[PDB]
Amino acid sequence: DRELVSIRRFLKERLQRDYTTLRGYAKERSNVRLLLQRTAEMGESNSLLLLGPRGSGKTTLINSVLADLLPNKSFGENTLIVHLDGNLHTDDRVALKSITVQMQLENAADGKVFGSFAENLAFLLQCLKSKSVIFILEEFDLFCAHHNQTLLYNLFDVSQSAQAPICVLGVTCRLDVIELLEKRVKSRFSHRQVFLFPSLRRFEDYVDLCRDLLSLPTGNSLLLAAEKIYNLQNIQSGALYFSRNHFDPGEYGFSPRLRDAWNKQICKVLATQQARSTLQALHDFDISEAYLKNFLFRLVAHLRPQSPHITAEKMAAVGSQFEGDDKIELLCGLSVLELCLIIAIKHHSQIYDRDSFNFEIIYARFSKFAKVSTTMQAVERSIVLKAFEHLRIAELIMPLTKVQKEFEMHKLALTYSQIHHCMQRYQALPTEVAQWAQSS
Amino acid sequence: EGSINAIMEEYRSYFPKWMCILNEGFNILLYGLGSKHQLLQSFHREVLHKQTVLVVNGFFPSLTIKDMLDSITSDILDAGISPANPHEAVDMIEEEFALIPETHLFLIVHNLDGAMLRNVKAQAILSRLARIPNIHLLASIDHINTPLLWDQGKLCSFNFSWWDCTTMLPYTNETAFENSLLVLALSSMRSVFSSLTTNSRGIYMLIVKYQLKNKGNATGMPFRDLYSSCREAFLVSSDLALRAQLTEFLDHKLVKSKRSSEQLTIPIDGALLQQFLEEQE
Amino acid sequence: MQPFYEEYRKAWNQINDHIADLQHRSYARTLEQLVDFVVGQAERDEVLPTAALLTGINQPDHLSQFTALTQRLHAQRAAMVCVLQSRDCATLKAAVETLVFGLVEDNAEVEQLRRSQCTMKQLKSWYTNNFDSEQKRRQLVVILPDFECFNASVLQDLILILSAHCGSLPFVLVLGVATAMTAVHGTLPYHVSSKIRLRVFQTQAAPTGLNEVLDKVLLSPKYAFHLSGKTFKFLTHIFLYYDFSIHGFIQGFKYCLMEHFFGGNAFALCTDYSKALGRIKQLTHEDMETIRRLPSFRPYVEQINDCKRIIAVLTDDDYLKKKLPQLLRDCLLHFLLFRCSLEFLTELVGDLPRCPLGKLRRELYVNCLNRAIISTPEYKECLQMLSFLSKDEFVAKVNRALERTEQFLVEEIAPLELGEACTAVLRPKLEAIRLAVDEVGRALQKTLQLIETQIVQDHLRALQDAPPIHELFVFSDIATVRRNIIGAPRAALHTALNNPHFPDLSVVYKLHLECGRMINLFDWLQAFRSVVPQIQARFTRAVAELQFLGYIKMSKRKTDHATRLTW
Amino acid sequence: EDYEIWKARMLAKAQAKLK
Amino acid sequence: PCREREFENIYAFLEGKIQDQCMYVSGVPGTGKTATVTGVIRTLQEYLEINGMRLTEPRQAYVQIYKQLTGKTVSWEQAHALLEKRTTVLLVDELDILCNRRQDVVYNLLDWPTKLVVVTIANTMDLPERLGLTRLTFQPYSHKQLQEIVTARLGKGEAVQLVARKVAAVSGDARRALDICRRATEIADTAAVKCVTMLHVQQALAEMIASAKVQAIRNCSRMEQIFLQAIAAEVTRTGVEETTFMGVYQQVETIAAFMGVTFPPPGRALRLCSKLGAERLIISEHSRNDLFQKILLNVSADDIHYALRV
Amino acid sequence: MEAICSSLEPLFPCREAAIETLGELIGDSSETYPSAIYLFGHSGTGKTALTRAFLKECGKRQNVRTAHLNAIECYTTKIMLEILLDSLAPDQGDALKVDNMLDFVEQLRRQAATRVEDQGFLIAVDNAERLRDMDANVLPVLLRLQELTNLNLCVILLSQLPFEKFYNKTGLSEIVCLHLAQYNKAETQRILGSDFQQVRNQLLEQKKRLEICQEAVTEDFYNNYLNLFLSVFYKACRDVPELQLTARKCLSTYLEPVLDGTSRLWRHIAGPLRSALTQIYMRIESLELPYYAKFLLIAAFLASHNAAKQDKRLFSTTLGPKSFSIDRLLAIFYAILEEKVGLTCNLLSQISTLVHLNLLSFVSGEQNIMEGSARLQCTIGLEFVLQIGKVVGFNVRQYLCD
Ligand SMILES: [Cl-]
Ligand SMILES: [K+]
Repeated sequence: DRELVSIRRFLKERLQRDYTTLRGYAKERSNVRLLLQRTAEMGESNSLLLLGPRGSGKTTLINSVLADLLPNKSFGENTLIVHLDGNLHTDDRVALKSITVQMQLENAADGKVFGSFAENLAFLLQCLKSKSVIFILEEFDLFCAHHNQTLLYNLFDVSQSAQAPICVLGVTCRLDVIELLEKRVKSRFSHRQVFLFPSLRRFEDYVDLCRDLLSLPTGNSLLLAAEKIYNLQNIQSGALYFSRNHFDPGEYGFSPRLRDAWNKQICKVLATQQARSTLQALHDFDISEAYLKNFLFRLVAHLRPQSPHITAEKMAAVGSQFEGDDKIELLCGLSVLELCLIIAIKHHSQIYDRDSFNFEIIYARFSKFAKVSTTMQAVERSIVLKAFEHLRIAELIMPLTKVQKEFEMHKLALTYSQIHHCMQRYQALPTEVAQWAQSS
Repeated sequence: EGSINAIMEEYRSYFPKWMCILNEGFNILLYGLGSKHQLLQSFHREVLHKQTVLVVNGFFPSLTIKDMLDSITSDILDAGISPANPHEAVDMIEEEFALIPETHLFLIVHNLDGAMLRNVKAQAILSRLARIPNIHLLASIDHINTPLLWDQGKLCSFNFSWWDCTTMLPYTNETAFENSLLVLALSSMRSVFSSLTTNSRGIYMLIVKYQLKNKGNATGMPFRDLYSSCREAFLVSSDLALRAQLTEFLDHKLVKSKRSSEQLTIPIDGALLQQFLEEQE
Repeated sequence: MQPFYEEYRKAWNQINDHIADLQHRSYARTLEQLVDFVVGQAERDEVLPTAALLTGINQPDHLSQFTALTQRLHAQRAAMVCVLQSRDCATLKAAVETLVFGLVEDNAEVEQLRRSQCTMKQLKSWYTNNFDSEQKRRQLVVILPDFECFNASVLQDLILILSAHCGSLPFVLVLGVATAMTAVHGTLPYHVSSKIRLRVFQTQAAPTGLNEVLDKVLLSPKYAFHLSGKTFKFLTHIFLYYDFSIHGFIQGFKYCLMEHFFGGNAFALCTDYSKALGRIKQLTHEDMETIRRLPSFRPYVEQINDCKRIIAVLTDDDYLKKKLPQLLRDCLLHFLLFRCSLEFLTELVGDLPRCPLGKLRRELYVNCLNRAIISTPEYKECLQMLSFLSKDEFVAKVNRALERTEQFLVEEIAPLELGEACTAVLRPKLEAIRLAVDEVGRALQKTLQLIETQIVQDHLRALQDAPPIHELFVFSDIATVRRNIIGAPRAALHTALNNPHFPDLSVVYKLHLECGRMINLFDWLQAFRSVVPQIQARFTRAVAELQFLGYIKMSKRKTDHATRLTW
Repeated sequence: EDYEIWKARMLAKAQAKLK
Repeated sequence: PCREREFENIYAFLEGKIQDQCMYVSGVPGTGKTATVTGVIRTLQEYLEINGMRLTEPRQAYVQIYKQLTGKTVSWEQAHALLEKRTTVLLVDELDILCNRRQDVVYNLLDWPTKLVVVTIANTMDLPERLGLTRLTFQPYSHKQLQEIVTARLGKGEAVQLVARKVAAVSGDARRALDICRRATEIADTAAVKCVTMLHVQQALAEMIASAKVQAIRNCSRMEQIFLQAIAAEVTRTGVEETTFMGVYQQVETIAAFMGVTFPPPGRALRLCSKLGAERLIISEHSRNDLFQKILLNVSADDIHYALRV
Repeated sequence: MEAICSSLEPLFPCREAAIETLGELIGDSSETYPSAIYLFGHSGTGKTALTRAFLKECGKRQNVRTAHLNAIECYTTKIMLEILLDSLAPDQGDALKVDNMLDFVEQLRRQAATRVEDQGFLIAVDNAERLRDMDANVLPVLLRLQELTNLNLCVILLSQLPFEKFYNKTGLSEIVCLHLAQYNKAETQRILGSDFQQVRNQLLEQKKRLEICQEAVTEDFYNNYLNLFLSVFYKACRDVPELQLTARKCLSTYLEPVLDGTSRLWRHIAGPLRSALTQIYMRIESLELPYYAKFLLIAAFLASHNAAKQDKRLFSTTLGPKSFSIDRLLAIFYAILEEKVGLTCNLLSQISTLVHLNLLSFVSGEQNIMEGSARLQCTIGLEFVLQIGKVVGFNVRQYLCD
C-alpha cells in the first residue's frame, strides 16, 4: 500500500542520487584518501589523474573519499574543494572566475586588473594566506583542449613549484589523456601518477551490487548514513557538489517485517536463473554501473500497487525492452508505400552490391510493381516523392557527399535482416508486398 | 611612340565628356588593349581635382575589399571602421550618402578584373556601391571573361558606358605580378590550394588553423600533432601518406619543414593567413 | 545652365515621370490585391499564410513594387513589413537578426538594441509590449525579393521558425519568385511546404509592359524628341533578345537622349513650339553653323529660287533665324501628323493575318521611318489582302480605323499646341474617307487609293524624305551609342592585336593563333626568335601579358606547355 | 562633302547667278 | 630467414621472365614479403618500385610511374596516355590501399603486363575476386619454425628448448616472441645469469600484460572485446587499416554466432562503438553515419593478444 | 500521477500504455525523475501534443516548472538557455542574463528548493534532432542536467530518429528511451470516427437540404465513409491529422451527392479522393525568357543530355544532368544558334544571370570561372525545353541522341 510507494521513492532516490556512497574499490579509495591526506594534513601539493570507462563511479569514489575525509574538521576548516567541468568551464577565464567564486574570494578580488592568468591565480592563492585547495577537474581532456593549456600549466606549475598547498585531481575516460598534454605541462605533471579504475569485471559483484541497490538496509544504517550526510551538509557554506540534494535516508522508515519480506523477495528473485541471465546479458553488454542503475530505475519505476512484488519476469521484461531494436520499430511504424520503396532499394542494393541509388530507379521499380498491383494502383510520383523525402529526413536513407532533388544519389542505412524482421513483424501486409519482397 | 602619345592626348581630350556622363548617373568603363593606368591617373590628376576622390588598385593582391570598405568608411564618411559583413557596411554607406547630398565621391578601380576582385561577392558589393547616385565609378577592364561574373542586377547597377581606349603600352605593374614558368606568393597559393584534392585541402586547413591558433609567442607545427589530427579525422591512411602529402606541399613550397622533432613552418605572414582562412570560409 | 541641358532635364523628367506613372498603374492592381490579402489575414492556425509573386527574370525592376507595397501597407496602418535580401541571409542567425531589426526599424519609421541582440524572444516581447491588445492585431510581413538566390536550409529553418511562432505573432511573408511555383515546390520539401498555405499572384511580364510604355510614351505626340527606327529597333532588340530589363531600356533611351541633346545649344529648339522661339532668339552663330551643317538642309538650300535668298540664308543669320519658326513648325506638325497617321494605319495593317508590314504601332513606326511604305512589297501585299475581305468586314474595319484616329485626335492632339493645325489638316481627309466608305469592288480600291494618297504618301514619309531639318527632333547615330552601350571588347582586343589601327605582343598572338590548342614554350620562343637574352625577356613578358589578358593558360598537362583558352 | 566647300560652291553659284 | 622456398619461387619466376623476356604475392604483415622480394631483386646482382602509401592519390600512381620511367613529371592523364601507348620488372607494395579507393589503377596495372613483369604485394589474397596470373601465399611462421627461431635467438633438449617452446607457444607471432626473448635476455643480464630461465619469461609476460592498454582491454565487456576482435578481423580481411561499421558488425555476427553469444542489434553496437571510441581504445565518428561510420583501431594486435588469448 | 493519465487519456486515446509509462517516469514530483527521457516516433504520432499536455497538467496539479522548446529555433546556445531559463524562472523578464552553459546551470542550481515543498523541473526539447548540430556540449550537458544542478529535474527529447544517431564522439550519458508508433487502421478510424457529434452539429448549423441531411447521418454512415477514405488513403499516409483534414473536405465532397436526391457513391468521390491524395501535405489558397537566353538554356540542356564526344557528330537519363565547360556551352550555343551574333558583355551576363536564376547550377570551382574552368549543370528540362523549341520553332528532339 503506502509501503510500496515509500520503497519505490526510496529506491528511486537512492539510484538517481546518493552521490557519496561507493561500494568496493578499497585500494583506490585508500590511495586517493592518502594523497588528499598528504595535501591537506601535511600541506604539500600533488597532481592525480583518474582513468576509467564512462559509467564507473570514479567521481563517486572521489566524492566518497571526500565524504569520509571532510567531516574530520581538522581537515574540514583548513581545506576547500573547487569543482570544475570541461563541458561547463571552458575559455579558461570562466574557470578562473569560477575558481574565484568557489574560493569565496569574489568580493576580495572585485575590481582588480591582472596581466595574465598566473598573476591572478597568485593573488587568489595569496588571499588564502593557513588554508589549502583541492581542484577537481572533470572532463580533463576538454581542459587539455584549451588554448596553451594555461589552467593546467599554472595548476601543475603550482603543484611542481610546491608553492601553496593545492591538489589537482583529474578525471577522464581517455587513455591517451597523457599524450594530450603539452611538453611544458607534461613536464610539470607527475608521470605514472595516473591510476586506472578497474571496474567490476566479475559478474557476482554485479549481481551483488544489484542486490544491494534493490534491497533495504537496517534502520540504524539509514540513521548513520543520514547523520554523516547531515554532517557533510554543514561543512563550509554547505555548497559542496555532493552535499546539495543528497540521498537523505533519514526521510524514509521501513518496518522490520516489510524489510525482511522485501529483501527476502529480492534474494529469491536474484536466486533464480532468468533474473541472473538477464543481469548476465546486461553485464555482457555494458558492465557499467549506470546501465545497471538505468535498468533498475526502470524496474523500480514500474512498481505499482497492482503489482507490488518485484519479480524476475519484470527483469526479463525490461531486459527485453533493452535488447530491442528501435529502427525496426520505426520501420514497422512506416506506411506501405514507404516500405515498398525500402523494398525497391533492397532489391537494388542486393542486385548491384550496395550501389548508390537515385529516386528514379526506385520509382521505376516501384512503378514496375505498381502497374501490376491491386493495391498500389493509381498512386504515382508525387506521393512517392514525398515518401522518399520522408525516408531521407528519417535518415533511413543517408546521402553521400545544388543537386537536383530527384537526381540525388543515396546510401541506405538499414541491414537486410532488419528489413526482413520488419516484414515478419509488420502488420498488416497486403500480401503483394510480401511476394514482391519475397523473391525475384 | 608618337602615335600612342597622340592617342593618349586624344583619350585626354575624351575627358570633359565623361564628367557630364558621370553626372547623369552613369559610370564609364574602359576596355583598352594596353594599360589605362596613366589615363585614369591623368583623369584623376586634371579633371577631378577638388576633394573626396578615392582610388583602388585592383592589381595589388595584398588588398582586400574589406579594408577598402574600411578605407572609405574611415575618413570620408567619418563614421569609423566598417562593420564585418561588407553588405552591412554597404547598407551604412547607402544610408549615409543618401543622408548627405551634393557631396559626390569619385572612385577609380584600376583593373576591376581582379583578383582579388574576381569573386562575385566583391562585384556584388561594387555594384551595390555604384548603384548609389552620389558616388561615381571609373573602372578599367583587361581580362577577357571579366563580364562572365556579372549577372543582370550587377550589370544593371553598373550603369556602364563602354569606351574603347585601346592603348598599346604595357602592362609592367600588372604583368610584374603575373608569375609564369619562364621565370611566398599570396595569390598563387589559393589556386594551388584549389587545384589540390579534398583531403589534401583538409590537411592544409588543419595545419593553417593550428598555425593561426598559435601566431603569438614567437617560439607551428610538430608533425606529430598533424598526424594525430589528420588520422583522427580519417584524412590520411598512414604516416608515409602524410609525409608524401607534406612532400607534395614542400614541392609547391607552400609548407616548410624545419627539422631539429620535425616542425612544419609556413613561411608567410599571419595576416594573409587570416585572409586565407577568411576566404576559405 | 545651358539651354539644351535644361531641355534635356525637362524632357527626361517628363518621360521618366510618365513611365513611372504607367508602372504605378500596372502595379496598382496586384498591389491592392496583396494589401487586401494581408488585411484578410489580419482579420482572421499554426501555419503562416504567404503570397507568391511571379516576377519572372527581372529581379531589379520589381523592387519598387515591394517598396510601394511597403508604403501602401504603412499608409493602411494595417501592418509593418521587413524585407530580407538573400545577401543578408547567409546564415539563419543573420536572417532572423535582419528580420527582427528590420521590423523594429520599420515600426520606428511608422511611429513618426543592435543586431547583436535581435532574438525572436525579444521581438515577441517587444510586440507584446507595444501592442498585444490593440485589440485588432497588426501583422508582421516578411518580404523575400529574391527567392531563387536563397539557401534552402536557411529558408526552410526560417519558415519553420516563423511557422512555429504563429498564433502568438501574426506572421506573413511574400515570395518574390522568378521561375514558376515549381521552384518553390522544388526548393522546399513537404514537411516544410505543409506550413505555407500560399496563394499565387501574377504580374504582367516585361514584354507587355514594354509594349505599353512604348505605345504610351515614346510614341506620344507630347514629346518633340523622337528616336530613329534603327535606334528604336536596337533598343527593342537588345531588350527582347537579351535582358528583359525595363530599366536597361530606360537608361539606354536616356543615354540616347543625352547623347542627342549634347550636340549643342542648337538642339534646344527641340521643345514645344512656344519655348523654341526664345531659344531661336538666344541662338548664336555657332548654332546657326551646326544647324547649317547637318543634312536635310542642303536640299532645302538647293530647292529654291532667287539666289539672293540663298546667300541670305548661307550668310545672314538673322534671316535664317526667321525661317526657323516655320521650319520647326513644319517638322513638329509633320511628326504630329505622322503619329496621327500611325494610329490610323496600324488599325488597318495590324488586324490582317501574316502581319508582313507590322502588328504593333512600334513595328510600323520603325518600318515607316526606315523605308518608304509604298515601295516595299509588304504594303502591296497588305493592299492585295485588303482588297479581298470586302463586305461588312472591310467597312467595319475602316470604320474602326477612323473611329480610332478620331478618338486619338480628340484625346491626344486637342490639348497639344499645333493641335488645331494637325486636326485642321487631317480631319477633312478622314471625313473624305468616311464619305468614301459611306459610298461603299471599285469604290473599295477608290477608298484604299484615297487613304494611300491622303495619308500614307504625304504624312507617313520616310526619314530620307522628311521636312527640312528633321534632325534635332530625331536621333540617328545609332552606331556610336550602340558601341558605347553594348560593350563587345574581345572584338576590339582581337582587331587591336591582329593589325594595330594606330609589336612583339602581336607576333606572339599571331603564333599563338597559328598553334592550335596547346603550345610548347621553346618552339614558340624560337619561332618568335625566327620572326625577329633581350629577346627571351621580351618573349617572357609578352607571354605573361597574354596570360594576364586570359588568351593563354599555364597548363600542367605536359612538360612546359601552355594551353590557349581562345578559339 | 564638306560644309565649307559646299558653302563656297553655292557662293560661287550665286556670284555666277549675279553675273 | 626461415622463408626460403618463397625466395626461390620468386627468384625462379623473375629469372624465368627475365630470360624469356605478372606475379601476385600475399600475406600478413608479420611475414616480411618486401624484404624477401627486394632480396631476390638484390640477388640478381628495368626495375622501379612503387608503394600505395607513398602516393597521395592513386591516380598519381601514373605520375610516379612516369617519373620512374621517363623523367621528370607529367599529369596523370598524359601519364595514362604514355602508359596506354605501351624486360622491365615492377614492384608494387601495399596495393590494397590503391585498390581500396578507385580500383582503376590496379586493374589497368594488371591489364598492362598481359599484353612486362609487374609484381604486386598485398595483405590479402582475394582482392582480384572482389572485382589470369600467378599467385603466391605467404603463410605465417609455423610452430616448429617459431620454436626454431626462438631457440636460435636464445641460442631437442633441454632447458633452452623448453623455455623456447614455451615462449613460442605463448607468443604466437614471431615479433612478440623475439620481443619476449629480448626482455627475458635483459632480465637475465640484470639478474646476473648467463642462460635465460623461465621466470624471466614469466616476468616479461606479466610486464607485458601489466601495460595500460592490455588491462584496459581486459577491463572491457564481452561484447566490446568481440567488437575489437571483429574490427581486427575486418582489417585482416580487407587489408585496409580503416574499417566501416557494417563489415565490423558482420564480423561481430560471425564471431558472436561462433561463440554462441547473441549479439545485440546495430544500435547497441553503435553505442558500443561510441563507448569504445570515447575511451580511445578504438576511433570512431559519431554514429550519425551508422553502417557508414569509419572505425579505426587504436590498440594493435599484440595488446589484444596479451589481453585476451594469454 | 494517476490524475494526469486520467486527465490525458480522454484527449489521447489508444495511448494509455505510453501515458502510463511516461506517467511512471514523470508522474509525481515528490518522486525522483529519470534525469533524461527520449521518446521517438514518426511525425504526426502525437508525441509533441502529448508531451505538451503532460507538462501542462503536471504544471497545473503539481509544483513543477515546465519549459517547452524547439531545437530549430536555437541557432546558438544562448538562445536555448535564454528560452529555457526564462520559462523555468517565471516573472523574470528583460532582466535575466545567461552568458553560457555554466551560468545557466548555476542559475537553475540557484533556483533551488526545499524538500517539504517537493517541487520538480522538466524540460521538453521538440525536434531534438538538431542538438547534435550545435556546440557538441549541449547534448551531454543536457542529458546530465539533473546531476549538474543537484535538482530534481528531467530533460525530454523528442525526435523521429533512433537514438543511435545521437551518440557523440565522446561520452554520452544514459537516457530512458520510449517509443510511439502510428495507430492501426481501426484506431485511426476510431480517432477519425470520434468527432461525429461535432461534425454532425456543425453540418446541421451549416432548408429541406438541411432536413434530408439531418435525416441521413449516423455513426455507421460516417464510419463507412471513413472506411472508404482509409481504404483509398491509408496506404500512402498514416499521418492522422492529414487524414482528418482531407477527410473533412472530401467528406463535404462525399456529402453533396446524397443531398441531391441520390451506395455506391464511390465514383465522384474516388476522383476527388485520389485528386486529394496527390494534393496531400500542401495547403491551398509559362516562364517568359529572352531569345538568346532561351538558346543558351536549350543549348545547355542539349549539353546535359548528349555528352562528351557526340559534339563532333551533332555539331543514363535517370542518372542526372552532365557538367559543362563554359567554352563547350558557348560552342554548342554558336553551333546551334545559326544566327552567329558576336559575343557581348550582356550575353555572358545572360549566362551568369541564368546561373543566378538557378536555371543553371555549377558544381566545381565557383571562383575560377575566368581563370578556367568552372563546371555548370542544367537543372530544367525536357518539357520546358520542348516548349521553348515550340515557341521559337527549333526542333530539340532532332538533336537528342537518346
Ligand atoms: Cl508529433
Ligand atoms: K552612380
